Amino acid sequence: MREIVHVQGGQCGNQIGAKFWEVISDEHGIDPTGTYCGDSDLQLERINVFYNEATGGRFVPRAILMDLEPGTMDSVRAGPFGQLFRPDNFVFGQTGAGNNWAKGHYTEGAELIDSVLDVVRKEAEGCDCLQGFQITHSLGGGTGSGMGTLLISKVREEYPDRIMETFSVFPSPKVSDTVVEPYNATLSVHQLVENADEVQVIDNEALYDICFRTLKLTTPTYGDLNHLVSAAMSGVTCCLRFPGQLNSDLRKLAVNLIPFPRLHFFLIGFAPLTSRGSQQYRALSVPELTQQMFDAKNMMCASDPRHGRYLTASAMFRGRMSTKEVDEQMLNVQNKNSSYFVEWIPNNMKSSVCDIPPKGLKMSVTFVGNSTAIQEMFKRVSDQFTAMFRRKAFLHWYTGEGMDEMEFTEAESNMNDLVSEYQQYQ
Amino acid sequence: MREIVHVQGGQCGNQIGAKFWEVISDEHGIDPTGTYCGDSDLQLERINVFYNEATGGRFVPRAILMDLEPGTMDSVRAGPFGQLFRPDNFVFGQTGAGNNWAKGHYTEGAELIDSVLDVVRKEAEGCDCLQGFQITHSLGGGTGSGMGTLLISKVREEYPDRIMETFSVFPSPKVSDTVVEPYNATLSVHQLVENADEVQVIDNEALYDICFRTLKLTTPTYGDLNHLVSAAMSGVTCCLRFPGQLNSDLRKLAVNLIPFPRLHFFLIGFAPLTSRGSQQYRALSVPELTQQMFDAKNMMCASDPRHGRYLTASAMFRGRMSTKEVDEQMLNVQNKNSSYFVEWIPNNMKSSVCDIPPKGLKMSVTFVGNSTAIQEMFKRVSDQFTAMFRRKAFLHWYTGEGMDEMEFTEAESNMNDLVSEYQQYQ
Amino acid sequence: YALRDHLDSKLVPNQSTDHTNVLS
Amino acid sequence: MREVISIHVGQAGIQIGNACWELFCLEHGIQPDGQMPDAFNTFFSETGAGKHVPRCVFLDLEPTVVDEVRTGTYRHLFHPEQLISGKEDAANNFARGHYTIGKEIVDLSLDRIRKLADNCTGLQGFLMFNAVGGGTGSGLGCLLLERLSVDYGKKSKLNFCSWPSPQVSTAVVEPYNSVLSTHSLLEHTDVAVMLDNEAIYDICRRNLDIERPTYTNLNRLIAQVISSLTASLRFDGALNVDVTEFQTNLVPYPRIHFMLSSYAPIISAEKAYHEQLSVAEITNSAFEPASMMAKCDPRHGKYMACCLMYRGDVVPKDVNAAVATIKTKRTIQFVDWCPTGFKCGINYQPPTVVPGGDLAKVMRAVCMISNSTAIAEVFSRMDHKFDLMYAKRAFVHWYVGEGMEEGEFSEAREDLAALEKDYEEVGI
Amino acid sequence: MREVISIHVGQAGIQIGNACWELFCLEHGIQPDGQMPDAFNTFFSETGAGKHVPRCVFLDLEPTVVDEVRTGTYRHLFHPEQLISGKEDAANNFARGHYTIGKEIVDLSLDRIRKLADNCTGLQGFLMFNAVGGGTGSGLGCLLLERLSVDYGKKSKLNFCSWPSPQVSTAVVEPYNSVLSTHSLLEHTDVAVMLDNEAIYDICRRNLDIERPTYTNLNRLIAQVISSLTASLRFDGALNVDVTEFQTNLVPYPRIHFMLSSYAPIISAEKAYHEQLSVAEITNSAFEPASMMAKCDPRHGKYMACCLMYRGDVVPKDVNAAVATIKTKRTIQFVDWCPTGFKCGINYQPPTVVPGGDLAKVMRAVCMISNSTAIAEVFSRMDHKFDLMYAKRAFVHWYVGEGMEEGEFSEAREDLAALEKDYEEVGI
Ligand SMILES: Nc1nc2c(ncn2[C@@H]2O[C@H](COP(=O)(O)OP(=O)(O)OP(=O)(O)O)[C@@H](O)[C@H]2O)c(=O)[nH]1
Ligand SMILES: Nc1nc2c(ncn2[C@@H]2O[C@H](COP(=O)(O)OP(=O)(O)OP(=O)(O)O)[C@@H](O)[C@H]2O)c(=O)[nH]1
Ligand SMILES: Nc1nc2c(ncn2[C@@H]2O[C@H](COP(=O)(O)OP(=O)(O)O)[C@@H](O)[C@H]2O)c(=O)[nH]1
Ligand SMILES: Nc1nc2c(ncn2[C@@H]2O[C@H](COP(=O)(O)OP(=O)(O)O)[C@@H](O)[C@H]2O)c(=O)[nH]1
Ligand SMILES: [Mg+2]
Ligand SMILES: [Mg+2]
Repeated sequence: MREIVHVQGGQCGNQIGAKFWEVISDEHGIDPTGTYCGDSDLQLERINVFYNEATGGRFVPRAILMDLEPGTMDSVRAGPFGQLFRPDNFVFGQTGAGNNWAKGHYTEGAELIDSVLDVVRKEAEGCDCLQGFQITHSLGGGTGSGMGTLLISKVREEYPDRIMETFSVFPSPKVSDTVVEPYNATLSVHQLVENADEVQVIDNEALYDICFRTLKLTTPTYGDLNHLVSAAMSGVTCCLRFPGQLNSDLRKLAVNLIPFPRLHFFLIGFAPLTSRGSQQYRALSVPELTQQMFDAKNMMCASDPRHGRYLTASAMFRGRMSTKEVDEQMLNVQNKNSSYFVEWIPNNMKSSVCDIPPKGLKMSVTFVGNSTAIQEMFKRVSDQFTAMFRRKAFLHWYTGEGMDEMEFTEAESNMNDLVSEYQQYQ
Repeated sequence: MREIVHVQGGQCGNQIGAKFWEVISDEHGIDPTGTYCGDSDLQLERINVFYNEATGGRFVPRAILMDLEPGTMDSVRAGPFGQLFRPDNFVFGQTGAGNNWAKGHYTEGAELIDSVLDVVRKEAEGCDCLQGFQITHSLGGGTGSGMGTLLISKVREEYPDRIMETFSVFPSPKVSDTVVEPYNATLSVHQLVENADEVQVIDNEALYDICFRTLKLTTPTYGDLNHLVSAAMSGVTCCLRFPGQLNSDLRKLAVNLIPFPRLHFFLIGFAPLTSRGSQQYRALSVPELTQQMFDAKNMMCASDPRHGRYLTASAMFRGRMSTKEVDEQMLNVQNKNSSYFVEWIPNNMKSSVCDIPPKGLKMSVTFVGNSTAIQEMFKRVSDQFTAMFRRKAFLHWYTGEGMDEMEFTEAESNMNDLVSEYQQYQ
Repeated sequence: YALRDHLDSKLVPNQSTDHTNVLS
Repeated sequence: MREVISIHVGQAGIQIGNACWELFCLEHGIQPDGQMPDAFNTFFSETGAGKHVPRCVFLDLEPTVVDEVRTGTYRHLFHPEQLISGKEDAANNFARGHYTIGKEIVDLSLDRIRKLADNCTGLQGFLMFNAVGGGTGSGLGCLLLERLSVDYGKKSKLNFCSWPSPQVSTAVVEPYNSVLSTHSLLEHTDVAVMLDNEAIYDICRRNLDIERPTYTNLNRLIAQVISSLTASLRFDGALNVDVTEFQTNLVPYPRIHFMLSSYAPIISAEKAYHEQLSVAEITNSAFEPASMMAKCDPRHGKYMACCLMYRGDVVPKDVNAAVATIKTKRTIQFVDWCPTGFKCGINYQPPTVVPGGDLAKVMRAVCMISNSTAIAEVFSRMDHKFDLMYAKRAFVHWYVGEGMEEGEFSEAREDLAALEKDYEEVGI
Repeated sequence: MREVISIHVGQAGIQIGNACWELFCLEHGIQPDGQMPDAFNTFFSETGAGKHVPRCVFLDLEPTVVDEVRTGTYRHLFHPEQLISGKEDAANNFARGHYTIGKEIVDLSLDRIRKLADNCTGLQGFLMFNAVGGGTGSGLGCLLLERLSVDYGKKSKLNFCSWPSPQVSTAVVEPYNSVLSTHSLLEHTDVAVMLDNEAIYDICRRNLDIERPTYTNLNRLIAQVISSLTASLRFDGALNVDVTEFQTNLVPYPRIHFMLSSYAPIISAEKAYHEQLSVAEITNSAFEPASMMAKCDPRHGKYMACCLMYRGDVVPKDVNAAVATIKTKRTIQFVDWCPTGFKCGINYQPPTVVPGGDLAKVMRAVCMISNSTAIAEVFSRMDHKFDLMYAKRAFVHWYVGEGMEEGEFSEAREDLAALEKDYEEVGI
């Protein structure tokens, strides 16, 4: 009966997490007005993990919505499955903190963290052990990366041994909106490497790339880019909510993927993914599910693992399976591809079979892989950061809200350090 | 057995108490016409605590109504639940206390005193016993602050063994009407330390703050002001009216809440106080009532108890809850934040459990805590008194109606002894 | 004219009775 | 029973009375024939079945200002012996209203006051309504008040004189009448509120947008202010104000009782539904320096106490939020010895409209009477026009020759010097 | 509550505001009386029961423009006291509109700034609309932006100026007024969008193919731009770009805030259905060098930070593919210090039509507020306009005769000269 406090921050984090609360509500039988609908005990006993219990009778989510602009949370509230959420956990703000990490971290959001953390406390000490703080936020805006960095810091100093996952989305190189995005990432990685246990790195180009070359969607949208993230986050915390042959919770994921504590920026994935004709045409064998994890196409990073070395890799299998093909599919991929795996770790692998598959499908995999190839993410963010900081572009709205230029040089010093220890580890 | 008599005083005292006789009459099930419709014995087993019997089966409140100005007497009589009062309990003047403390205590309110002690005597002498006298008044005005405490002093002479439960409205810190707030306040708390008992604290800006955040009233009313106080009326007098597991009459509250005789200022509070939006989403259990009732955003005093320390506290639980489920919650709240409880009294809290819930709610709790933090209020009364008295302001009314500036400066000197006494007890 | 002391809260306080697009 | 007596005297007496008693009769459902087709008890009586007879003591020396109501539409409204006029006016002469002609009219005016106050159940106030730079309003006002302080020397006496204006003017003897009639307004008046005529002029020009208000349009704005002052004495209310509550709570040191007044909104029909009349906005227009009904720009003074009346559908939560913005406004500042104090009442009945008038139907109203020390600058301009006329003894033989001895001028000058003085180190 | 105040100063300011408030009333459904049969909150209040008064201060120094609005079809829509009218014009003289005639009319106009800001909670900025090419818009434009910077100097200031045109020009003292306006446009202005005259003329040549259109058709195209600026405030959107994000992603240094506008498609009824106008094609015409509303070729300049405001049925992928194709184009040259530089926002609301206007029903439209180094030569032509006239002190005897000291010409010339030096060093 372990709990997860799920905090969604930023406009992107609120939309990603709202898609999470509908892919876990149908997975648990929760109606939009919280009532279980079926008659399965396996769908209900571990409802304490992501839901509370009301004297009304409804299973409100353990969710904390968090965004200085009161327009996105209006959209979440008025949308489907938005009537589940408690209205007290809607900490508003009315200023905006528009695309400024200085405003999100030092200016206006500073007198909002003292109210969102009261909501966090009202959810956290309501048990006898919390498992983790699953936090979804953006790294390219102001409310997401800024006050997101405030909440990750104060949660860690209050709770030193509690886990906190971070399904954070990083700024995108090819086409991205916010001009100060390299400023919004370089200043956020510095606290995301010292106050974080797991940071599942997500981009936007490879999520577009997934719905272009696995699904062949001629019409993707921001909703179905979020439904892929919500499906991945569902499978990672699946053993905490469902029984299995080989149960493996979030801490089991942490202890078996990080060699040394700073190297914790993983790559997420989900690999049953079918096309339009290829729903009837696709087998559902374990070796084929292993094939679709270890493709650069079905990676939610665009930071190709072929250009790098897998330090450690884990796969949270789900569904009615054979416990042997779950392991020699890891053994065969480590042997037929041995140069793509770090030599000082024999058995770079974990398999974990849960027994409850996602609805409709027969099995599922969620790949969480610590790779060398997150080098490419940090080095191009450093390339976009250095190009503007060398001539101090847009700097005076970070100094104007109250900073100094050494905070930028230390933020790049940590993240140019971040490409370094991944480099001798290759 | 256990006769408690309401001695309603001031404009504010008569609409605070008219809602008192609107919620007590609802809990005991009496129509405004004076009959009963509740069909239950446990409702009609302590009617004599607040209702003397009259011919033809009609109950009357033991409630002396008292004013110097007959306008608010007309409003109480005309309103619903208002024609239950005895017409010679309507002891009123025709001149009007013009917010002058001398006008109640040393002139015209003092010639109505011989009539108001007559009607107090008639509803107190003929009985078997009486536990105490209940008094609501309006410190800062003319009537409740003025001859109101003159009726406190004379009742103290007639019955110097019965308890004086006084529900007094101190002046608002933020803003209020009635410019002579400081002159009425200090001169009245002169005698509310020695002809007195539990002097519990109620404030208008404070109660406003509950009905903006805790209850989200967009357009609150003065009726909603009186209703939250009237809910705390039933909680503080609950074991005198309804059976429980650990019964605690109103004198039992005083004996385990007052360490030293002048230390009798009590924060009052009510729980649960839930908004309609959060009505069905939250739950109703003892950990949630405790988190809400120690929450300083809920306390009916504008003094913040975190800027202080609880000397001794007490609670009035009412419902079908476990006496166990109360008493490790008292232990847990004492052990987590021990910085807000005194060290020289161990285990700083009394708990009482009444079997019978309040009307409606399954469970409810009322907090009566002797926190030492109330010197936030008392120094606010002091520092505005120093401004007006040092430059001799408005004194040609207070000395021209029959006093001197000796009584003002020794009311100040009594007052500073009170803030000093709480200070070393912290 | 008792319009100030409106009963905006019944005996339990629980206060009395009284754009988003689609990215499907 | 609550009651009060109105003491209209002068042209500014009777004509303001015509505007205030048409207003008080229409708001109570009282027709000009006298009868109604329980709030009446403070301004009318109950002679017989119906026929709410008013309780004014309408008074002048000349008959040509009282005769048009003795023959007007309100002829069968007042008691005809409450309409008291002699033969010849005082003619802008204090000594002709205080030492000569006037003794044989005071003995009848206070005769009528006796048998109004006899049919009263506990008296509360004396609303005197006069001009001060004029004749009968100054002299006959001073005799009637000096002998009102002995036969009823215990009740409140709320004067509403109309001070001479600094730039606008009407007669050459404003200094020679109002300066020396502060004797009546200091040692015999308990609250004096000055309604300067210049301020009522431009407050119609700005807010009402009438470029050309006549005295009748001025007196309707004053009639609104009286209807909001003695309003809690009539209707059911929230936090209430009496005349004794007004007395003890606004007023500092006993001689200091010279206050301003201001109404809000004073909007017209066009400027009525183009803006929301929120409680915060109407009290900003109440406090704004161009809304004071005397040219007494409060930024060069020191606010001491303010008494506000929120007539109509006003919620006290909106009141406390609105007056908090007044504290935070650094333009409106307050004296150190009065750190708090915004004594505010709220009535329920909405302000009534005069049909054919220039004010629009508004759900709310704010009437503010405040005691800024900028009210001493009234006497600073007024004394300047006194000393240089008195420098060569101009217009002195019409005064010393009629009934008065020379010497009153010099000690009334000392009275104005001490009146400015007492407003100085109180606000220091 | 999300809201913003729109200032309109000058003949151009009021007449652009006529098309702006016509279009804003159509989008929100508010009729010309105010009664519509929470999107309105940015531009309209909630007076009365349904009276949505617009949020603007119409200011001009003439009667002629303002009273004609007060006698137009929108008479009882605006609050009539928001239409502050002057009494004599600045006469194409910056000295008259800033020192002598404008020293009175600003005091009344700023009084409506106080009431329009106290009526609202959460104010975001000031959309000021002014011409620069003459008096009034430059004079009151200077004085309003000065005093609003000291009492509201913590909020954004979106000033959609009308800079003087390069070749055509309807004033000869016009170079003097705009050199004597960069002393306020450089520092008392948060964003200064430069709109021109031939640039809407030749958009009307090639795109709307109207041979002889009027200033009303210029103002309608500007109004459609402004409705796309503040599009994510009133309405919803996938990517919302509020007023603080038009300036945190576009202003790289505190001096460089002179951006340029580009709507697309400004298309008629003929060509609308003949093309398949979609997200890729609309931004290709938005980056067409003649589609600037500046007459400022972006090819002999180079971009620094471009902002796109896709509006209608626009899917975020198609923003991404169109931004990529713009980036791969070689003639569009960005800067070394901005690998990013496409602040894209999407509104779900389609752009509206004015009935009987010049624009057809189009599903998708892009507005483009872009910052480049090409704006430097717009100031460089006006620098050359200044020094022929100031070579022998032409037209100076009115500027110095009305109150200015003669050195302000050289001080504003060197301040403007340091602006192109700043725009040259920003792109080394
Ligand atoms: N507001 C207002 N003031 C008036 C009105 N009529 C007269 N006054 C004032 O009255 C003053 C004239 O003095 P009064 O005492 O009223 O004149 P009187 O009553 O005939 O007395 P005598 O001077 O003796 O003739 C002028 O200063 C006017 O300002 C009026 O209708 N409205
Ligand atoms: N875009 C646009 N510009 C205009 C319009 N009318 C005038 N202008 C420009 O404004 C400049 C002159 O200033 P105006 O706005 O007309 O008048 P003003 O600013 O009030 O100055 P005064 O005439 O002295 O009062 C001219 O150079 C025109 O280019 C218009 O309707 N639309
Ligand atoms: N996947 C996804 N990304 C989004 C969504 N909304 C915004 N984004 C991304 O967030 C960036 C815009 O910054 P934003 O997250 O809104 O800043 P914030 O307001 O501080 O959270 C864009 O580059 C988008 O790629 C969404 O619903 N889903
Ligand atoms: N809750 C509540 N407070 C009131 C009421 N009436 C007055 N008050 C407050 O009591 C204080 C002084 O009361 P006041 O009426 O002037 O004196 P009173 O006539 O003796 O009660 C003021 O600050 C008011 O805010 C009421 O009916 N309910
Ligand atoms: Mg006369
Ligand atoms: Mg012009």
